[PDB]
Amino acid sequence: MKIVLVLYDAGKHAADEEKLYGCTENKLGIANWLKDQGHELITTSDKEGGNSVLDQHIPDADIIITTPFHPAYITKERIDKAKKLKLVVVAGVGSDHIDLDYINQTGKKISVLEVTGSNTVSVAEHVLMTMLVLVRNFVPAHEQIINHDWEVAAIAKDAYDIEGKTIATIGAGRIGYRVLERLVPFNPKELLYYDYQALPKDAEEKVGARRVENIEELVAQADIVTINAPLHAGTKGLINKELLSKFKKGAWLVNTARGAICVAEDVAAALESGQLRGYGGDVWFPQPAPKDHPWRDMRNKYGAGNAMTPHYSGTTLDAQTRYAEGTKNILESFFTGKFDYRPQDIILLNGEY
Amino acid sequence: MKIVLVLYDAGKHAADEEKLYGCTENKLGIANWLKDQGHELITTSDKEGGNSVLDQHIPDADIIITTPFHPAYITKERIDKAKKLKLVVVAGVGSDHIDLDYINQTGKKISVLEVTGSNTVSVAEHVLMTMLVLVRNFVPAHEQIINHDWEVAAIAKDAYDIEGKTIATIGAGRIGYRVLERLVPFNPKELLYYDYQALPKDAEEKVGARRVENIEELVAQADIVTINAPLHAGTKGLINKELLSKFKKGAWLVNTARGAICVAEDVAAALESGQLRGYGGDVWFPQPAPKDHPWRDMRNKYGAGNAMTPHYSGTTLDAQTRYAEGTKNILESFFTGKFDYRPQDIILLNGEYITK
Repeated sequence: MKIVLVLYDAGKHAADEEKLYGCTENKLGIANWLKDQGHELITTSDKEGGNSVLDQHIPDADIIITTPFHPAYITKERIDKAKKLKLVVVAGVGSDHIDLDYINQTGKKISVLEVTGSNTVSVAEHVLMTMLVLVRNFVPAHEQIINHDWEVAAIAKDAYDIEGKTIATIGAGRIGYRVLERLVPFNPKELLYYDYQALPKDAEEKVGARRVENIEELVAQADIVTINAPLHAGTKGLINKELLSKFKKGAWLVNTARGAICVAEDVAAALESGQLRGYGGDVWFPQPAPKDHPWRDMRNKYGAGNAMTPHYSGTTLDAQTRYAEGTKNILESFFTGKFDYRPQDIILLNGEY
Repeated sequence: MKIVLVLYDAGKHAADEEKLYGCTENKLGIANWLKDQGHELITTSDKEGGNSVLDQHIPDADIIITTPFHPAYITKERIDKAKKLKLVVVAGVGSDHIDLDYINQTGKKISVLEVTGSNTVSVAEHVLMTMLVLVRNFVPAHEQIINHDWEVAAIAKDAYDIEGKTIATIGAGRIGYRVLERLVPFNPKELLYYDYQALPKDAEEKVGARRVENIEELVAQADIVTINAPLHAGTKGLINKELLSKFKKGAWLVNTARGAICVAEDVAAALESGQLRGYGGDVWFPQPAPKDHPWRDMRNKYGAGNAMTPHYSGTTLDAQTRYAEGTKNILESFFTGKFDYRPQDIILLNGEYITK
């Protein structure tokens, strides 16, 4: 079978770290395994254009492997041209780039899977890191040192402990609940959450969480807010100027879920005005972020409150090892005809939800 | 009575934040309370040189309040001249700037007290923050965004999860244990600790910690090491070239305790060579760190691995409130003649150590 793998070019960075499996140079560490079992592997980062390397190999590709950090868009047209396509695998988590709705409509027996759970701890750690970074004002503190300054008062005037703070998550799924778990020993005033379904009682009481029915009541009482929800009609443009006006004045906001859940200019304006003390996370919209994206230069009145990073929280070397092992297991379940997939990895089973 | 309060000058920052109590401008929030009680408060940042305002008022100061973040050095020489000195307060935690040995060995009737416990959470959080920042390679990632760049592989190639890492603390005192407590839900491979005395079994089990008998074996198996111990003859220069040669290659090191525990040049060499992936923390030697201190410019082979900040972890606004309240309570105990100090706050009571 022909398998087409789409990843970014790490370039020199691939030679620096052999564990950087999620690039074209290292091919998820499975090129030998596929060759061993008689399959042909097409690896490429060229995913745009009509003469992209991807598009030339779509017509007879049995399997297509993708990644959210260099997403090959499985479009309506490409689905039409993929005459031998049987399986689309996400070497990671996230299927925004796959036209799942169209695949289902065609009736084609195309399975789509992702390595569910491989990213959650990595993103959850990133939220708490970013919470602590903002609350404790780490970013301007490190800037003083590397700039050869020493002025404690300029850093302490807007630095707090995370203890005694009320923290709320919008969404309490795999990532959000793992964020709550890690926050318990920091002794927050309270942990709050809003979600379209209740946490199990035992899970709720393990972290001492209280559920808030609506999002104004949630944010209005929250010192820290973190976004851990899927992107859909309810959450698209959720964090806009109107909703931000009900945040506690000087709140800290963190979003590692999806940039589009916020309205970029509204968030930036809120930080500049003081409605937010700081904003952080690693997701953007558009993504990758243009050089002019307002979240790059936005700052609070003190020249701080920005803890943004590129979208990399879910591609740490430990996540990538899970991505590569998970993709191999999914491929193995397919090659052997057992189709013994993990139930949580299935997005579509032979075209069906 | 005359109280001499020594804090740093915050300048404009004091105007920006009234809750910045630990500076000369806001006087720990107790200026009016002391005035209402009939006491004379001398507040100054000038603490160096015989001509200093501090030295001018030492001879008839009844109480001296100090802070570790702008330490007035209560030396033997100054104690001899403090003819009326009855009480030395630390608006915070840390008493290395006070010559306790001279007070206790002469028998001078001077009490020294600190606001015990008020810094522990703040420092413990800052260790975890630094651990996460170094392990996940945050600094160069954020640097990319503010420099209008986007190259994920340049960051991912040295970014890890703190999950599944072995974390060792040198010292399991108040801060060391609170670091371990905050690490439990991050699912480390194991929490290890070294100390001159063992934790209680219940404390060990609560955080799943294992004691390693000697430093060399502790650091050899640790992905992450954090220093949470006092500076004494057993820890001065502990993190030096040899001990670093026995760290797990590519280890991350955090030190929020005392700069002098490390040999600064040795740590930077270990970071440049790759013995250490990163180094972070907020304590320096000398302190304040001069502009050419090696820890300011040092980096790993990727231009990253530096999570250094100025010494501020224990002076957040929440801690500063605990310091100010704690100082007021100590003074109230002194003014009323009750001397009902919190037992944990006593370093010396009338020049004598007391049972802990």
